[PDB]
Formats: sequence, C-alpha cells, structure tokens
Amino acid sequence: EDAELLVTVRGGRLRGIRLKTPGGPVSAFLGIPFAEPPMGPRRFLPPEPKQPWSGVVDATTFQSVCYQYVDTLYPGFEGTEMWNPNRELSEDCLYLNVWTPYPRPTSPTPVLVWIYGGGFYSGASSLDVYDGRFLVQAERTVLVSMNYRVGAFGFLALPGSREAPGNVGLLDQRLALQWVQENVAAFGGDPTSVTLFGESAGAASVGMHLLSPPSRGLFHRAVLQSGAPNGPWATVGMGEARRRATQLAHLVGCPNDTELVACLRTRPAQVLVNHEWHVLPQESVFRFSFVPVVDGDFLSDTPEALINAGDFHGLQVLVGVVKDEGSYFLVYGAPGFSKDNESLISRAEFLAGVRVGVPQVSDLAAEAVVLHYTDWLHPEDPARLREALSDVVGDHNVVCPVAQLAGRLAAQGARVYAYVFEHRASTLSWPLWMGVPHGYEIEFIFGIPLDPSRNYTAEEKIFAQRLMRYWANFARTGDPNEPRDPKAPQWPPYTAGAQQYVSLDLRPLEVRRGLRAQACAFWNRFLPKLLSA
Amino acid sequence: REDAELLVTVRGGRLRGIRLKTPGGPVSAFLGIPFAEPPMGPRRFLPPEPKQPWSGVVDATTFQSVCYQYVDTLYPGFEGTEMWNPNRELSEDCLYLNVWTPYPRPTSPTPVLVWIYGGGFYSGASSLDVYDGRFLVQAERTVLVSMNYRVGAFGFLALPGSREAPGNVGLLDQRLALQWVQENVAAFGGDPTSVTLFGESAGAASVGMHLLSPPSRGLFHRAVLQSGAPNGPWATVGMGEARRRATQLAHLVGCPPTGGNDTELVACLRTRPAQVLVNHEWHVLPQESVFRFSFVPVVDGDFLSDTPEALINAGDFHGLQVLVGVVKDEGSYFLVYGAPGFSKDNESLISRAEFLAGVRVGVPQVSDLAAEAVVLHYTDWLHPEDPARLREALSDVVGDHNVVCPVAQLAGRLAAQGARVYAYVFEHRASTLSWPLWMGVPHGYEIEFIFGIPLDPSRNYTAEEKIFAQRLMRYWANFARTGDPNEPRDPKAPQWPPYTAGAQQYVSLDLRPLEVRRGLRAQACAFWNRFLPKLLSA
Ligand SMILES: *[C@@H]1O[C@H](CO[C@@H]2O[C@@H](C)[C@@H](O)[C@@H](O)[C@@H]2O)[C@@H](O[C@@H]2O[C@H](CO)[C@@H](O)[C@H](O)[C@H]2NC(C)=O)[C@H](O)[C@H]1NC(C)=O
Ligand SMILES: *[C@@H]1O[C@H](CO[C@@H]2O[C@@H](C)[C@@H](O)[C@@H](O)[C@@H]2O)[C@@H](O[C@@H]2O[C@H](CO)[C@@H](O)[C@H](O)[C@H]2NC(C)=O)[C@H](O)[C@H]1NC(C)=O
Ligand SMILES: *[C@@H]1O[C@H](CO)[C@@H](O)[C@H](O)[C@H]1NC(C)=O
Repeated sequence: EDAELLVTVRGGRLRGIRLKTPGGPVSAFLGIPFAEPPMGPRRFLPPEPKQPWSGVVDATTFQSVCYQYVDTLYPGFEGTEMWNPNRELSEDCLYLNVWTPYPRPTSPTPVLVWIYGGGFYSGASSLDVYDGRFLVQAERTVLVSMNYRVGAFGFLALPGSREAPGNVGLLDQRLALQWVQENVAAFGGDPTSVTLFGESAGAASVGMHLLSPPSRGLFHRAVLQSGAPNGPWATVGMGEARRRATQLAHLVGCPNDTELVACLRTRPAQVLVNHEWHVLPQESVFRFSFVPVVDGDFLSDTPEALINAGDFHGLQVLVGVVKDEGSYFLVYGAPGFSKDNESLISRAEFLAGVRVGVPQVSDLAAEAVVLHYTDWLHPEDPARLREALSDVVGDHNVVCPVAQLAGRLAAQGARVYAYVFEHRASTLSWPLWMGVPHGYEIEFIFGIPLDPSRNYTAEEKIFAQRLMRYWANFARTGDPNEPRDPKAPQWPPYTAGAQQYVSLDLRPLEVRRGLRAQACAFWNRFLPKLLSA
Repeated sequence: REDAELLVTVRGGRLRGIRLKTPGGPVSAFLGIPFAEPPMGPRRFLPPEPKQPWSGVVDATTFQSVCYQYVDTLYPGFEGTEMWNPNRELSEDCLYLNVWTPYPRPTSPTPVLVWIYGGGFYSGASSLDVYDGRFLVQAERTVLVSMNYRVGAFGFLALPGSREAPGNVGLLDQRLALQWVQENVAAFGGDPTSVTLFGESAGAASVGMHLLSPPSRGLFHRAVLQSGAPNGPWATVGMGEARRRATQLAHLVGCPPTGGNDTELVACLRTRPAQVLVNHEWHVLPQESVFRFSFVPVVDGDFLSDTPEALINAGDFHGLQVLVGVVKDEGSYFLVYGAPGFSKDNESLISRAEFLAGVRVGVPQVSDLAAEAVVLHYTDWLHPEDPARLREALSDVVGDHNVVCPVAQLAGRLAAQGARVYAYVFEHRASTLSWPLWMGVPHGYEIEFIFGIPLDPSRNYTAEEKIFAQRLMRYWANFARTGDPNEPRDPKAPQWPPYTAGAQQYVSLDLRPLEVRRGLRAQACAFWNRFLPKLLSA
C-alpha cells in the first residue's frame, strides 16, 4: 500500500493516485468534495462546507462538470472541443483537485490555485489543458484547481432575495480558497504562500477576489491572464441581473422572488442551460447571460470604482494578453467570418461586426469606434478590415481592461509584471489568419508540450519550461525573473508611465512599451466620457 | 505727349496707367481703378453702388487706400508681421481694383487671374508687396486683377433682415469687382470667358463662397483655394450670432444711447469715426481665440442660401476645375498670437497644461466633450508630456481644424460631385523666412512664390528659389489657361494627377520635382470631418 497517496483532511480521509510525467512521478488527488452538493433546495444558494465523511473518499479521478452549454459550432474540431465538458454534467460538481510532488513535500511548498475561464457560462478543472502534473513536477509547487458553478447555477441573481442572492459561483471559488487555507498543509502546501492564477473569466474572478476583502486574506499574489474584473462582460448591475433572471423564468414557464426561484428549482438543469443564451438584450459574439453582479456585498462597488480607490502596496501581480485576443471570438457570430476561409470581410460586414463585438453602446459610441479603427487611406480593404475588427473586439473586451487594471494597480502601489504572448503553437488547429488566439498560452503555462504523446517541437518544450519557470518564480517571490540570473535579459515591472512589458515567444524576452496604448486611450479615457454626456 | 499703351477706356470713362519695369521686361499697370462709389457716410454698411461714369482721364497710377482695419502690433518692426500690415493710409474710401497686363497690350483675348486677399475678413489689402502682379503677368502673359473689399465691421457687420446693415457687403464688393472684370477686362486684352479666381485663407474662403452663390458663379470659370475654404469654422457665422456681435459693438461705442430699431442703431453706428469701430471690434468675440475674427460672412439665405457645408454637399460641380492646397505647417503661425507658452522668440516647448489650454483657444466654441475628443486624438499616449511633441500636436490641431480638413472636405466633395480637382502641399521654407525654424513652412508663405516675388532683384532669394517660383507661376497659369496645371505637351516632366475622394492624390511643391502622395491628413481629417459633427448632434 502506498502511504504517499493517503491523506487526511479536516472532513476525513482521501486516496490519491500516482501520475507519470516525462520528468518523473507526481501525486494527484482529484475529485475532492469541498462543498455539500448544491442541489434541489440548494440550487442558487451559497455553497455549504462539505460535512465530514467516514471511510475513504476515492480521489483518483476527475469529478463531474458543472452544468453548462456545450459548444457545437464546429463538432469534432479540436479547437472548440478542447474547451467542452470532458466528464458528465451534474449539479453535484463542487470538487477540487490537488497535485503535489512525489513523494509529498515534507516542508511548506508554494501553492498555485487555478481558476478556469469560460465566460462564467462554461469551463471545468478537468480539461486536459489544465492538467497540473507538469507544473508540479517541473517547478515543485503544489497546484490546486476547483470547479465552480457557472451560468444560471452560479450567477442567476434576484438582488435582495435570500433564495438567489447572486455571485454564488464566486463564493464556490472562495470556499475552495478557504479549503486550501485549512487543508493544503496536509499535502505539503504552504497556506502562507498562495498564488491565484486564471484566464479570461478566470482572470476576472482572480481580480474580483483582489477587490473583495473576505477573499483577500486567502491568497498572497495574483496572475491575470487575458481577463480583468473591469472587462465590460465581467459584471452586471442589480437591475439588469433581475431582468435576466426574470426573463429566464418566463422562458422556462415559471412566473414574488420566492415563488419565482421555487419554480426555477423544479426545472431540470438542462432546461435552464437550453434557454440561458436568449436572455441577452442584444446579439453578441459573446454568450454571457449570467455573470457576477455588483450588489454591495461581494463587490461593494464596481470593479472600476474599487480599483481606483484601492491601496495596492504589498501586492504583486502578473498580467498579460495573447497577440490576437479578438480573433477567436469573431467566428461565433461576426458576419463573414469562418475558421474555414480567410474571412476577408466587406466594409458593411465590418460595420455589422462592430455592433456585435461591442454590444450595448450607443450609435454615437459605435461611430467613434469605426472612426478610430478605420484606415482612411484604405477604408475598404478586406484583410485590413478583418484585422481591425479583431482589434476592436480584443481591445474592448480584453486588452484595454487589462491595461487599465495594470496601470491603476501600478500607480497605487502594486508591483506589476506584464506580458504579451506571441507564439503560435506548431500544433494549432485554428487557421493562420487568427494568429495567436485567446486561450492558447494556457497549454504552454501548464507545460502541456512536455507530454510526449503530443507533437510540439523541441523548441516549444524549452519555451514551455521557460514559461513554467517565470510563473513559478512569480509564485515563490513575486518576481518572475530568474532570481539570480545575471546575463538573462530582465523582465522589468510595468508602470503607468513607461508601460513596459515583455514579449513571450521562442526568442529571448524583448522589452516593449504600451499595451495598445493609443487604442486603449480610446476605450479607457474617451468612451466613458461619451456614454456620460 | 502721351503713350497709347497706357490709355484705356472702360465703361465708366477713360484711364491712364503706368509702365512697370520687371526683370523680364515691361508690364502695363492700372492701379487704383474705382469700381464702386465710396462707401462713405450714409453708405457705410451698405452694398456697393457701381462707380458712376466720369469725364476726363482717371490716373490709375498707384495703389489706393487700404480699407479700415486693425493693425497688428504683436511684433513691431518684425517683417513677418509688417508684411501683412497696411502699406497705404486707411480710408473708408477704398473700393479700388488693379489690372496688370502685358506691354504691349495682348492682341488676342488673354486668360485672366483674379486675386482675392486673405486676412481673416478683418484685414488685408491688394496693395501688399507680396501680391504684386507684375511678375506673373510678365512671366506667363496673363491678365492679373486684384480688388480691395471692405473688411471688419465695414464689410461684414450684419443686422440680418435690415436694409441698413444686411451683412456680407465685403463679398458684394468682391462680386462687383468680378462684374467689372466681365464688362471691362477685354479693354485691357483680357478674356472675360476665361477668368480664374484665386485667393489665400479668407480669400480662399471668399473664392469658395463665390462658387456657392449662383449670382457670382456666372462671373468666372475656375478657382484656386490656397489654405482656406468656405466651410472653415472661422469663415461664416449664423444670423443670430452676427446680430449679437453687431449689437455688442454698437453697445460698446455708445449705440444706441442695446438693440432696438435697426435703422436707428445703424444711424448711430454711422456717426462713429471709423477708427473707433476698429478699436472696439476685438471686444465682440464670444470666446478668447487665436482667430480674432469678429465680423465674417453671415449665412442668411441671401448670398449663401445655406451653410457652405450644406451647399457643397448638395451641389453639382460638373464643368468646374479647381486647384486647392495648404502649406506644410498651417497651425504654427496662429499659435504665437495667443496660445499659452508660444513665442516666435523661443522654442515654444509647452507643458501638457499649456497644450490642454491651447486646444480651447485654437478650437474655440466646441463643448468639453469635443475638446476631450481632440486631446484624445492628438495625444501620443506613449509620450503624453513631451514638450516638443505637444508643440507639434497643438500646431496640427489648429491647422487641421481651421485649414487642412476644411480644404480636404471641400476637395473630396467637389471631386465626387463632378469637378476636376488638383491638390498640393507647399513644403518649401523660404531662405528669406524671418519666423523661427520650429514654425516650419507657415500659413501664407507660399504666396510670395506664386506671385514670383523671388524674381524681384532687390530681394535676396537663391537662384533655385527663382527657378521654383517660375515653376509655380507656370502651374497656376497653366491651370488658369487650361483647367489643368500640367505642362501641355511636356511628357518627361513628372505629372500632377487629379485629386479624387478615393485615391486622394496630391503633390508636394518644393525644390525637388513633384512627388505624388496620398491623403490630406486623412486620419486626422476623418476625425474633424466625419466624427466630430455627429458628436454635435448628440
Ligand atoms: C467564409 O465563410 C463564411 C461563413 O459561411 C459558412 O462557412 C463557409 C466556409 C461555407 O461552408 C459556407 O457555405 C457557410 O455558410 C461566409 O459567410 C456566409 O456567406 C453566405 C453567403 O450567402 C451567407 O449565406 C452566410 O450567412 C454567411 N455566414 C456568416 C456567418 O456571415 C463567407 O461568405 C465566406 N467568405 C468567402 C466565401 O469569401
Ligand atoms: C517663451 O515665450 C513666451 C512668451 O513670453 C515673451 O517672450 C519670451 C521670448 C521672453 O522674452 C519673455 O520674457 C516674454 O514675456 C513665454 O510665456 C510667457 O511667460 C511669462 C513669464 O513666465 C508670462 O508672464 C507670460 O504671460 C507668458 N506668455 C504667454 C503667452 O504664455 C514662455 O514662458 C517662454 N518659454 C520659455 C522662456 O521657456
Ligand atoms: C425705425 O425708425 C424709422 C425712423 O423713423 C422708421 O421709418 C420706422 O418706424 C422704424 N423701422 C421699422 C422697420 O420699424
């Protein structure tokens, strides 16, 4: 019998599994329950801590995926299927996973906690691309990831009601972080060194824990990959949240908040999933119906307000974007776009694309967008229009919110490191015109190219090892730089003035200035003034 | 006794002129021909009355008086400013025009160039040295005409609806002179069927207004707009704002002893000494500005049936040829006239707060939101506080808003709606230029080359500049003759392509051969011409 795979946590006993990597074994405890199953009367409610169990919980395999829509845009295509549920769906989905070195560390090891993205309507900690075994073996960290409720189950809100208060998916994440404080030492993890990292909605989540005092004592450093809590898709106001909840109810044949939630609770989960898409007020390339609500509780103000008011001395943050944030999203509803052709769009398609990529702004606002993103020496060139609409979508939803977060945090005491990830994977299944799309740095951060069964180049493996080192250096010390490595070119901090970041690719680090500074001045400085007056 | 070449009879009577020496040979000049009754006394603010016929011979032998105007004193004695100041005495008795013609008089009808000076509708004169028509006439054998027209309150004070100060009488001065050319230019050997207007700044805006006013449009055939457009934001005013300005001027000079009967008010304005009106005209502007233009053409349904912007958009311009352009640094000259931090005598390396303040004075009368948009577009957000860059950007702001983008818009619409259009950017800095080097090629400093002033032996231009001057005179007179500036039958010479709304091609005018380029500040002017007006509506 293997004692390394037996662990006792506060709730009871667990049996793990030994995993192989090209670099040696790793211990994994997959499918650890951290909440009571949020089912029946507990749907829409805050998570309750998992009650103690007798006997030994089997933690040798990933547990169920939280209920969510399954993307069928390109059935069987790797580029979309790699994000889809790879376990059965269930509301009984509140489990987390721990990877640790083998044999288990006997002194406190830094902890990385992964929060997946997926627009708050999808995702799972069990996706292959979030496999913690390579990071843990290579960099000797403990790695934790949790499932949290998404869609209506995580973020349906009737603000003010006890029956559906909203943000319970974020509370799922917080409960997992509390679980890590209480239990990670039993795995050799150090609860006093916890680094949160997340991508997209995962990054927005990390940002929200930064801005919510009860979460802030549960970790020490933060990594935000291609997402920010101040992204225009990441939150919703109380009034609009109530409207969307009410629309969902009507669409599933339900009619007083108590009566409305009770009716919603009688519906099969799959039925809520089936209707969640058409509660949105405007058509969009984004499928984001239920998201965190600003209601004074989890978030006492908008993330923008909270960010401007905040004292961030003592914080270190690693943030960045991929080279082409907008391109991936354009095939989910921008007219003229497909992964299977060149998507050379016309100016009419461009104008249409703008209304879909930048939903819910005024005509005046949209005009200003078309102004700033047209090359007036080539206003109708299809390739330039394709690139420009990609820019519009990426700038608005990802790059400029991250740049704004970076600048404010740095000016208010945080130490910030910024990157742009610029390597197109040799294995990438999306067409060449999409460049380095959203989501495709993750496989490199998690060291997936080390997996011999996959087909990355030797150069790509060394690159992955570099990225894993940057990330783990940051988790250990707040600084990704090779602690003492004199003659390696250094990653300087990002500042509101000099705005320096590094390019992450197969070449040595190159320092540059400005995260699309000209474009983000538009989104971050001018457009808010417009939507006012 | 008398020289027959210097004698001409026009509809009003007989004229005697003068034989002018030029480096290339003699020219006949008839300077100071009266074309209207003096707009004196009861005739102040009224439309011009045609000059009554006279017996005997009028000596048209020297420039007549400059129309009353403010005299610039910012840099006293400095050439860069004094070259624009009156060089004859001020008088309300100023409605005279000038004809230059080859010596001997042409024997077959000759293309006529008609010059309209700039000066913001508050200043200027046809007698300035830099507008001397003798070099063009000698070198290109055209007939050249220029006129004085009333400026300031005397030409553009308007109490819309009133018969006593209807407004736009300065433009009517120009029109009357154009009618005079139709009726009389043949007597000098000029061709009334080939008349090309040209003008710079307010003169270019006047040229454009004649394009857009049907009773003027019949009096000429082609047009040249140098650094100005009728759709310029400084170039017209609405009826109510014109009346407000007129009324405030009246008030400030004690009339009446505000508003009331227009007849009474104007009668009281007519008793004030000219100089008193001039001394107070700076007071009537609603905002502090670097374009101190108190009285300007008024959009009132008469001379202009609609805004020039609207008239441009709605117009059929088939059969028209037009030549338009700008200098390289349109904005710099205006900044030393009041933008905080600026001086011709230092480098004008301004702060960000000075830049922000400059935007308000260089783009007056726009909302805070609009000013924000301007700061956004013109800040380099990787270098938001670099003084040199801020100086350059403010110069671009002022130039783009007031000159380049109105010209680009005029050019694109005319081209798209039937006109043949040629566009240039003037990029040569005169070896003789007295403004500092940071100003680059400032507003107004192409004019001396177009008029061939470097050929004046008393001046000290380089030989290359004399050659350059001759090239420009050739383009302008080619255009006047044929509607096309290109050398008819010359092929190894670089060609000047027409400007169109799509390709937006123009040429650079400098010591080097023509270089063809694309877009008149196209990214910048998309902001001024396409977006910013939409922000006005919302
Ligand atoms: C590029 O493809 C898009 C998407 O169309 C689909 O994908 C193609 C690869 C092909 O399989 C098509 O048959 C599919 O319909 C094209 O945009 C479509 O254009 C057609 C034209 O009639 C229109 O009916 C669809 O609604 C369009 N789809 C969207 C999402 O707008 C686009 O025309 C292609 N580009 C080309 C052909 O140059
Ligand atoms: C650049 O010059 C301006 C203009 O000031 C005048 O011209 C200068 C060349 C020099 O002779 C000054 O003494 C003159 O007053 C300067 O702006 C002025 O600054 C003074 C004092 O700081 C102030 O009282 C005025 O109001 C300013 N005028 C304007 C229009 O802003 C400017 O500071 C000079 N820059 C330098 C010297 O670096
Ligand atoms: C202004 O006063 C004049 C002067 O007597 C007179 O003709 C008339 O009543 C007034 N004009 C108008 C238009 O009312």
